[PDB]
Amino acid sequence: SRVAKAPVVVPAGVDVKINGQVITIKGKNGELTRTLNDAVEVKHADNTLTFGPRDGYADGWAQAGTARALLNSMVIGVTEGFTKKLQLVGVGYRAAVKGNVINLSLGFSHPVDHQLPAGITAECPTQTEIVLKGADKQVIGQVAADLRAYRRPEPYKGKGVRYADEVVRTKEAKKK
Amino acid sequence: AKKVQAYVKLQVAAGMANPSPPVGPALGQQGVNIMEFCKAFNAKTDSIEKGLPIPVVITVYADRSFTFVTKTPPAAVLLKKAAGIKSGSGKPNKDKVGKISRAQLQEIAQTKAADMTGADIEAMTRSIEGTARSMGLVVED
Amino acid sequence: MKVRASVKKLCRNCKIVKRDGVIRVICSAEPKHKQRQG
Amino acid sequence: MFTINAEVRKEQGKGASRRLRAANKFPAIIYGGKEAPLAIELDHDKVMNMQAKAEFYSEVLTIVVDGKEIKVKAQDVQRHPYKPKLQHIDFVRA
Amino acid sequence: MLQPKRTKFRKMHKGRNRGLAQGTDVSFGSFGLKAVGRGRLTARQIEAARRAMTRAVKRQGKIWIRVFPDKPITEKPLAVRMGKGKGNVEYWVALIQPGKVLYEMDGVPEELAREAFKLAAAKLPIKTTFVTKTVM
RNA sequence: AGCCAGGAUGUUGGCUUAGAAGCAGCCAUCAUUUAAAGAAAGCGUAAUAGCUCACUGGUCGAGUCGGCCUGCGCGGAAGA
Ligand SMILES: [Mg+2]
Ligand SMILES: [Mg+2]
Ligand SMILES: [Mg+2]
Ligand SMILES: [Mg+2]
Repeated sequence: SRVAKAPVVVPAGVDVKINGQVITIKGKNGELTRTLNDAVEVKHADNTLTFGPRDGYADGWAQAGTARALLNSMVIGVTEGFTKKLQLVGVGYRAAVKGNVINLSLGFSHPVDHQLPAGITAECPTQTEIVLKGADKQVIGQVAADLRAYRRPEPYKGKGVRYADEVVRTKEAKKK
Repeated sequence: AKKVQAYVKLQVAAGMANPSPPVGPALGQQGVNIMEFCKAFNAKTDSIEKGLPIPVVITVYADRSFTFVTKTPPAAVLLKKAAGIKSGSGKPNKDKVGKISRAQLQEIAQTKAADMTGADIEAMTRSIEGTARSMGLVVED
Repeated sequence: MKVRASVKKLCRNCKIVKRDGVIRVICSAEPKHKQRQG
Repeated sequence: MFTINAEVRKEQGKGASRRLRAANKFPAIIYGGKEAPLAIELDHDKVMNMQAKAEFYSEVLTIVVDGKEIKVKAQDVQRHPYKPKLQHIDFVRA
Repeated sequence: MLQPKRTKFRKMHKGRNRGLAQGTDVSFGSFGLKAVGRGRLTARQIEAARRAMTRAVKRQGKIWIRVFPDKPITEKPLAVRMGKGKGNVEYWVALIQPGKVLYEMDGVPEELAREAFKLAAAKLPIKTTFVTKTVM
């Protein structure tokens, strides 16, 4: 609610289209569409979107705020675009990108081709560094956690695929 | 006054110059020397006196030795040879143990020409009163 | 994790959350703190 | 200074005083002086917070019943055995 | 452990524990641990808790115990018929009505009293509550 | 509540200290400069520590915190 009440501002020529509960938000860099709860009502005017409860729905505000904060980041999307970055730690751990595929070598018998979805793309300043880029905040999210999944950092060395935004506490080993 | 890059502090007395047993191997292990601790060390250690514990800077970048401008001795170093016991504590607060005073350690602390806080020398005056009390001493202030 | 009738914050970094119908403790600082079934 | 509102008691006995407490009120009494004692009902929530302050028991209180000002002092009190609540109070006209 | 040092008689009738309690006000210390429920305490129970509270205030303050056994409890053992005389005593208990002050304490910060009174409660078969001293 | 800052001086604190420099230990818990900064909050180094904290400046801009009396609910809940 502190969140929902707080307006969101559609910058330069970001075309916004509401069709009931069905928002579309296109700009410099893409186009995302979401469907809002139902107990959410969103008003478009000026160059701002606002959100507020809808008569006779308990969760009104909460639904509003989550909707609020979504559309906000939809807009950031088709505009500045998000970017997750992972780095690969451990002898032999390398990676790189044929088209919309990331070839990961993470110590298994078979290297790993990870298919990239709908609207994300990647490259690799380094053999050991991957960088996803896209408009959909919740999707570069997944992909990041998925490339991660192949080899979650281990706690005795940090060997493994990690977000760059990630601290990896390590520990000793038991005495004898 | 800049940031992190060279400084330790682990010694016994200006008396001993560079020793091996209480310290030794780690008195230089990164750009400092187990052998150089009478050169810049005694660049004014013996000139003046050898009988007061004192540590110092290290300042290290990549220039052979090191440029550690040296300075002051603690304030419980002057509770052995200027105030009372060589050891101290004992049973610190089972009774008054030892005892000092205001005259005792006024000039002995008023000296420092390279340390202490606040130009009022009635303040950094008493700043030292308590390092004779971290052992549990009586106040004849 | 540990599972028992009385679950509790153990560190200041513990957090209590409900998920599905189930009281859980998520500590951001000490895996041993993870509890379930409060 | 300590002002306590209170209407007098239409009925009496236990059935009546239990009902009283059933509906966040509780009964008390006033006595001493040459007057007949006066049976009363006080609102619970209000008198509760009053008495939480230890001047309640020291000072002379002023009980207001039917727009008349009775001056009194806390003389005794019965407390519910394990809940933080009053059961009954004795006020002394002084 | 508590228990009569001597008693006019050896065994008591089962009795019944109806009623509301007779010692209801912190009347020796600054804080009581009071019984919100009805039931029986055992010398071991009184004791296990007693230790718990004392543990928690190390050697500071003073403690009272407002309750006390005096009621002997029998039991027939395994493999015995019904009858053939009343059981053999085996422990003592104290009938508790709701509103008994159980323990009082005094000589500590209110907060620590709570802390101690807490830990002790954990050993008691009946729900309890932290009371304080009152003028009148 | 978040986030930008700071986190000090006797003092690397005397100490049954092999090394302790806040840390199982040591004993008290005082005392300087400041906006405030704990002989003490911590994951914890060979010891310096490197790094966030109790506490305080700024930013932000209106509510925020958890005890009391009570209704209905949740977990605690494994058998042929
Ligand atoms: Mg699930
Ligand atoms: Mg009846
Ligand atoms: Mg704030
Ligand atoms: Mg239940």
